[PDB]
Amino acid sequence: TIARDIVLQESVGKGRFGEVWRGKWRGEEVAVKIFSSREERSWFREAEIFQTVMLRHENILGFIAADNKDNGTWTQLWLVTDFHEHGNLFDYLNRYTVTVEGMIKLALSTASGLAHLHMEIVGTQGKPAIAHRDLKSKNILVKKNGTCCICDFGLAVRHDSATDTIDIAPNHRVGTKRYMAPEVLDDSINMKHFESFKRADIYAMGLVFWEIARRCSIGGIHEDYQLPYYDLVPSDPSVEEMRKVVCEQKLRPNIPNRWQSCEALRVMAKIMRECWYANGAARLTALRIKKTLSQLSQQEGIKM
Repeated sequence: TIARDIVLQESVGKGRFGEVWRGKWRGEEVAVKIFSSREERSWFREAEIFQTVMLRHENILGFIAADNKDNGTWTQLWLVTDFHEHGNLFDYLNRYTVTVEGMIKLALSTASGLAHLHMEIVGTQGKPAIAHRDLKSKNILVKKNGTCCICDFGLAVRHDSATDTIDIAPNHRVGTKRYMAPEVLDDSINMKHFESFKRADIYAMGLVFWEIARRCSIGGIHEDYQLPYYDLVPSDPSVEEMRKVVCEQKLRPNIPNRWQSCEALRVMAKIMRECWYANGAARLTALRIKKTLSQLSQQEGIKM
């Protein structure tokens, strides 16, 4: 219970569901996602995902509390989290270029958060695997230390490895069309196999890594900010437009020939290709991507 101890400052955005405000909790800046009684289901689902035992991780948005005022107003349901002044990765990459170190910090942090989300921990204080289903640069926040954290669990799915039960709402195609994996675009995805969701998140993470790498400046040389497929689909692409490029034409975002000249960009490009296979079962796992980027950061003396 926390809502009565928070002063709402200003609205900062609107999620898939709910409105996000910057607030102050006993002087500390917090983010508050507010929902009306009408979106009780989306509030309830996100609060449930956040309350998962052992989910806390520096690269997953820090949950503080969920509250219900039972007042019948637009401030009835609360989800209170940490506040990150920079906002999202999309805005960050539009404003700034990054150094090789900065790129590795953004990529490794995203992979670390997704590996934690995907990881099944067996025990008493155990953890079920979770898939995001809408990973994109607009759903990643940039912290003051230059690392990322994943947010917006409104479409997330939880697995029960014992009874094969998938906690899913809705049990159909969701997400941002631009970032949908080929198997999602062509309806071949096996919705009863939890691994399918993890594989689709990996494909989307590969597209986010391409967005970051384009902004990696070495001696002032870098690319302008673009969304994946900016050159191949119109703004707000339909499922048909995406299917033609991704499934039929087998196209992926172009990897600049100049990324082969830098070891960090070579490692990033190899990870992207191995996230992008049409065969989802051949893609890398988030844990393996995390450890590849961790080894590179360790050897190069990059500390997080």
